[PDB]
Amino acid sequence: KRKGIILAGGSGTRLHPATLAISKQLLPVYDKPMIYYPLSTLMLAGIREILIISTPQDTPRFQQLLGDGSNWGLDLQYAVQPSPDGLAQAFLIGESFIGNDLSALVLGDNLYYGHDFHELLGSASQRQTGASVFAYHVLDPERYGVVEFDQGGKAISLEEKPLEPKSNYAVTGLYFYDQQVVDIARDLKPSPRGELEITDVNRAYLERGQLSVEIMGRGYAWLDTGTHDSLLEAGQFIATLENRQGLKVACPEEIAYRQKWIDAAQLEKLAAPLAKNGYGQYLKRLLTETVY
Amino acid sequence: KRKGIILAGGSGTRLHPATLAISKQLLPVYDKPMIYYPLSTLMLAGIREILIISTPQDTPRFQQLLGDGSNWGLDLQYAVQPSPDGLAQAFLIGESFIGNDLSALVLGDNLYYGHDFHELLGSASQRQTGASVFAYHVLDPERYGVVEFDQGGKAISLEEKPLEPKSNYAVTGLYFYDQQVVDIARDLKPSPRGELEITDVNRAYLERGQLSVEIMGRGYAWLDTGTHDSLLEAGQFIATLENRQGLKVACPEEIAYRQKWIDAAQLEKLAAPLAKNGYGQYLKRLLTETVY
Amino acid sequence: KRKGIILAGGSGTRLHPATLAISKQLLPVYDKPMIYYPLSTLMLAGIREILIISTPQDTPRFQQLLGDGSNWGLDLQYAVQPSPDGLAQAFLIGESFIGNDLSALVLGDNLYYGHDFHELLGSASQRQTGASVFAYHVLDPERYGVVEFDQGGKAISLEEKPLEPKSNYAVTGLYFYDQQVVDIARDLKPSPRGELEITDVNRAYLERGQLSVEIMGRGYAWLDTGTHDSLLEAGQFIATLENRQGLKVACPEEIAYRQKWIDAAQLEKLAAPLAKNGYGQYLKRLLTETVY
Amino acid sequence: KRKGIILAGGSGTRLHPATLAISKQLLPVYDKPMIYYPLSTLMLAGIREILIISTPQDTPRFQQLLGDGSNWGLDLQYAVQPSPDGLAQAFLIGESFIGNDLSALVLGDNLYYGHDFHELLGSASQRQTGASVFAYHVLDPERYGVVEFDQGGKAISLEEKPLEPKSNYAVTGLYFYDQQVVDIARDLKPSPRGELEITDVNRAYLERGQLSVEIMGRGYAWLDTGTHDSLLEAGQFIATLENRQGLKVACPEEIAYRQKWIDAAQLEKLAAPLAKNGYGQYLKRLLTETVY
Ligand SMILES: Cc1cn([C@H]2C[C@H](O)[C@@H](CO)O2)c(=O)[nH]c1=O
Ligand SMILES: Cc1cn([C@H]2C[C@H](O)[C@@H](CO)O2)c(=O)[nH]c1=O
Ligand SMILES: Cc1cn([C@H]2C[C@H](O)[C@@H](CO)O2)c(=O)[nH]c1=O
Ligand SMILES: Cc1cn([C@H]2C[C@H](O)[C@@H](CO)O2)c(=O)[nH]c1=O
Ligand SMILES: Cc1cn([C@H]2C[C@H](O)[C@@H](CO)O2)c(=O)[nH]c1=O
Ligand SMILES: Cc1cn([C@H]2C[C@H](O)[C@@H](CO)O2)c(=O)[nH]c1=O
Ligand SMILES: Cc1cn([C@H]2C[C@H](O)[C@@H](CO)O2)c(=O)[nH]c1=O
Ligand SMILES: Cc1cn([C@H]2C[C@H](O)[C@@H](CO)O2)c(=O)[nH]c1=O
Ligand SMILES: O=P(O)(O)O[C@H]1O[C@H](CO)[C@@H](O)[C@H](O)[C@H]1O
Ligand SMILES: O=P(O)(O)O[C@H]1O[C@H](CO)[C@@H](O)[C@H](O)[C@H]1O
Ligand SMILES: O=P(O)(O)O[C@H]1O[C@H](CO)[C@@H](O)[C@H](O)[C@H]1O
Ligand SMILES: O=P(O)(O)O[C@H]1O[C@H](CO)[C@@H](O)[C@H](O)[C@H]1O
Repeated sequence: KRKGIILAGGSGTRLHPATLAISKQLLPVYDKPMIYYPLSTLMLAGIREILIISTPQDTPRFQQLLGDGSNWGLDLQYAVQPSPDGLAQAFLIGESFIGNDLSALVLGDNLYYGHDFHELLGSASQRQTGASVFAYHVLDPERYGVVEFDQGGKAISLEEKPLEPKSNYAVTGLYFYDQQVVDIARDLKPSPRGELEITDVNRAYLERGQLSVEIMGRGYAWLDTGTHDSLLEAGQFIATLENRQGLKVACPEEIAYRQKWIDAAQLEKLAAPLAKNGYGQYLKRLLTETVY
Repeated sequence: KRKGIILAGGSGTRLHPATLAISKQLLPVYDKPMIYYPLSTLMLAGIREILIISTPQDTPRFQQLLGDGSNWGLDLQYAVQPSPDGLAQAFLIGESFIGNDLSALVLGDNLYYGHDFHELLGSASQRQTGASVFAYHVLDPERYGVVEFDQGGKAISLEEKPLEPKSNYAVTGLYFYDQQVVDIARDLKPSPRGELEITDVNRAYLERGQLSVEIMGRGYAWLDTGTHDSLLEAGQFIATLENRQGLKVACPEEIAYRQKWIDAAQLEKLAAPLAKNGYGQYLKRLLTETVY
Repeated sequence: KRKGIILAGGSGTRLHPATLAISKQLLPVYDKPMIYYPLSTLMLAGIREILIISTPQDTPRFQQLLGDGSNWGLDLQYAVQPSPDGLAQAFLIGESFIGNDLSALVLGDNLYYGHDFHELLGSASQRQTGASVFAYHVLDPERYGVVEFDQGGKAISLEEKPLEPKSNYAVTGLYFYDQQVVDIARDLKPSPRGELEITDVNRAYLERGQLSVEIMGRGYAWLDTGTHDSLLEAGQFIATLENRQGLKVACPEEIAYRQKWIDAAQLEKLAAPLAKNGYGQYLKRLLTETVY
Repeated sequence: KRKGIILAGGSGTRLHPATLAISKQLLPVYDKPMIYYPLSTLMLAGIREILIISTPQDTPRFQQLLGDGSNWGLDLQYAVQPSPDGLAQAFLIGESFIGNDLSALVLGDNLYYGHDFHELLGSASQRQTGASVFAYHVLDPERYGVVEFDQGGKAISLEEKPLEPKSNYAVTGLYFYDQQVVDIARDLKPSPRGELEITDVNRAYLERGQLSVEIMGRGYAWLDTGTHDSLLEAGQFIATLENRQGLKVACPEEIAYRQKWIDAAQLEKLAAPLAKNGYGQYLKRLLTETVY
């Protein structure tokens, strides 16, 4: 078993004033709330016990949206981050939830998509030691954690938002950890940025030779909804795929069902209330259509 | 003086599950909350005393977002609609707010844009008799109120969502009324749809020869965000204009400044808490730029 | 009697490799060739006699697409620009075509759209002395002819691509001239960047107190297809309008019919060969539907 | 040894009037001509010897855009298809080019993208007996060749544009064939639509138990640029990927270099004439960056 966390707080300042009305993680990416996407990432990694961390004001809305997750065969729990003082705080806030288990953290505004993503998640999730992170070639690596490799392809340094990146490979917002993470987070001090950085967590594993950095190839989409423009692009991306395929990206209900965490009758039940719109009609179609 | 009403309730069924998260009128259109758009419409019609109607769960969140309106030189009030039992219910809920004044109703998910919109609005709003509605050529008139004209261009019938529309002219979700509307709404009975219909209101006016139907030409954009696809498209439309012009559509702060409802000093104050993003930067820039 | 010129040449080094295949003005913007847009602008300005300038290689193409114009009630003529040595060259190449008449120049990659644009063009067209241009607020004025206004809104200076723009107002690619333009253009010497600049022609009028600069308001859309991104956005812009309205933008046959330049009968013959697709069906519908 | 064919002709039919001036396969998909996309698919499949088939009027245009291929390490040949009389005509027109070799056909308006596409292609290319095709779940299967599967996942029938489709799986425009294909195509009679159908070619192999139908999973994008709306969607799709990643899709120069069909000296010589725009800057960057 691994336990997962979604970090779905922050201010969403870049998204002002849209986010005055509410969390960037409840606004829609095309047809469904942003949070569905990372939730689904965790689900596809075989994780069913998940803690959602948000701001004090938006926590209740997540709870209304998602509940305890039992309807979807999950065990969802909630905690508050008082202030967005770093990714690594997820491990302090979530210490008791983690207990002595393997864990995973996904950022609330990250969206992933691509052929065999299930396998890429499984590989990381099934490991039982160290840390795993994913490196993705981006245009503006300065906005992210940046991994440098040597000539042989081995990662040699990490830097958080460097003005002068040492490569174009960003560390994405998905991280898998062994039982060493909590203790590492606890010994962290705030960065000059004023945050407890996930990059310092990861450097600590790197230093001990225990960070696995796996390339996420160009054939995958890793997007993030942090800007007005990026959020619209993500929306359009999802739209184009779903209207082409007649299939939906990141339907928790679908994923649950395919993973056998809920059964046909349960799914039919989930569909009923949503039946007056296309999402409901889609859940129903899933009962009598085989999709490879 | 004319008083305004924003109907910002409904279930937003077509946007499920995105709207299980929050009211459709709190979702963004590109860069700002949907409600900014109809609010701006009323503002551009010279209306500053506005009633916002929403559901029992969301009415307070709109209150949370916009407060009493004084920071923007407006007088905003709030009322709850217990069930989305029809647009015409705005006049019963809003009966005491209206008093013996002229009124205007704008729908929460309607977005307008175009050259001389201010003039178009002013003309309807400055009339002191009958009713005024706007007729816009659409692809799928079956989804709206439809107005049929004689050979002479005079409006001769209205039908709500006809299976066989008599024309391609839709009645947009903006309505201006004299003192007769409250009594007309109070006598309406539910339609076969189970709704108290604005179309029936407008018909009563038409029957007494007191309905002005003005054409809103093809040069204007009238959009509604009722479906996932249309919400996205409105987002892209707005983004294209804004990214081209370096001007923003339906920024209430800007419009209030321009109508002299607030002065330079007030605007500098509104910009301050927003200064860390592009939207606050833009309000600041307006203090030192003449825009024609 | 005013004659039109469409300047549709230009290096394709930029949008290479897209434009290695097809010159820019032959590429579509959503559903019809780019040149339809500026062609429609001239038509909406009441101009029937039009000269299309392209590269030597592209003139046959333009001719194949458009012909002599007679089927749309136009008089189209063609000329070549060997080298893209400046917009003002259009008046040297077009000297014989213009003769002793008033003229208008439109850029081949410029798309305009908005309420009462007809009336806007008319105001410039009716002026018989001097020149008329339009000013549009843009995000990146450094990329255009920039017009500076004094505190009372009078145009006081023009600079082509200033490093330090004096305003955010661009002079758009739509220019109206009296009889003086050809001699002005003859006297011009190339600018530092080596082009015979339209900005210089406009300044010659300005220095004589004969330049009328009109504001093209923010309710108008003025787009150019100069970048991959900007072409894309212009495509989505037209698509949203067209799909919303069930009406099409810059359809020359429609414009010609509305202007009485061709009759019902002529339009039905234009429609027949296009009848298997949407565009021909749209033209047919125009025959049986009144559009205000 | 497998040879390739791109079929890049076609009525033009619809996209009128966008395609009066030129063929659909020369239109840009965001930043490069559409033909680059299927061209790159064959390249990614390890195919260097390719035949491009088009119309009398367009074949030349393709030749001018791409030449003989030698600068990209390719051997490109051209042939004309007099009338768009069916996809299986490619095997007639292409008979001498193919000789006794294995072959692959791709449709000129098909765009594929996804993680491990190269491995997907390889799998099919390495099967030297019979045929291989791909099945992709779509919303409107009635537009395509449709493939039906039994309860156990085996392909059991094909139907071209069926009125009542038996599944939602379309056969994509990418086909691998052994030596039997030419004769199979030779023996075909046109269908009740008037075409020599690839679906009949495919059926022929199926009826011999020699058709391999592989699932192309939902993690892949398979788009058809055959409508106005679909071309725009594909453009946005590419743009979103390229702008997020700083890597281009279907850049033949890159693919050639990565396959070692050209060396760095060659790649630099290709970058030179494009150096004044982003495209050439990208090529140059590829000489000094490792991309995984
Ligand atoms: C810095 C920080 C970000 N976030 C959220 C916002 C986004 O979903 C994501 C990336 O910033 O993390 C938090 O929830 N807490 C924090 O301390
Ligand atoms: C099976 C399945 C996959 N996916 C996603 C995971 C991948 O990014 C992609 C390919 O499996 O689709 C869903 O979003 N829902 C699903 O039910
Ligand atoms: C029918 C109905 C709609 N609405 C809102 C939803 C949209 O913004 C719009 C049109 O359905 O009005 C209400 O607020 N109350 C209602 O009773
Ligand atoms: C003046 C002004 C106009 N607008 C809108 C009103 C019209 O639809 C268009 C042209 O004035 O722009 C704004 O959104 N904000 C403004 O400050
Ligand atoms: C500079 C120049 C541009 N152009 C065209 C390309 C575009 O449509 C536009 C603006 O750069 O004018 C010419 O046709 N000739 C020229 O000499
Ligand atoms: C009347 C008409 C206008 N237009 C454009 C001109 C303007 O930008 C807008 C408003 O009339 O629509 C067309 O494209 N075609 C037409 O037939
Ligand atoms: C039917 C047909 C299609 N095509 C092309 C047009 C498109 O790219 C594709 C599928 O319609 O094949 C031909 O080149 N020749 C043909 O005979
Ligand atoms: C290696 C490489 C892949 N691709 C495409 C192929 C696949 O669809 C995707 C993943 O390798 O990207 C390119 O377009 N160019 C390339 O250079
Ligand atoms: O989004 P943030 O909190 O500015 O940055 C976070 O985002 C990225 C993922 O989206 C990560 O690579 C960064 O290392 C992390 O700090
Ligand atoms: O959106 P609704 O509740 O189905 O319909 C409402 O909105 C339309 C505008 O959006 C109007 O034409 C209809 O007359 C009105 O009933
Ligand atoms: O596109 P160009 O030749 O760099 O620029 C031209 O186009 C602009 C509008 O499209 C004008 O404002 C410029 O004055 C003119 O030089
Ligand atoms: O586009 P067409 O010629 O109608 O159809 C062709 O294209 C499709 C892919 O684009 C295939 O599934 C069809 O079997 C083929 O006949």
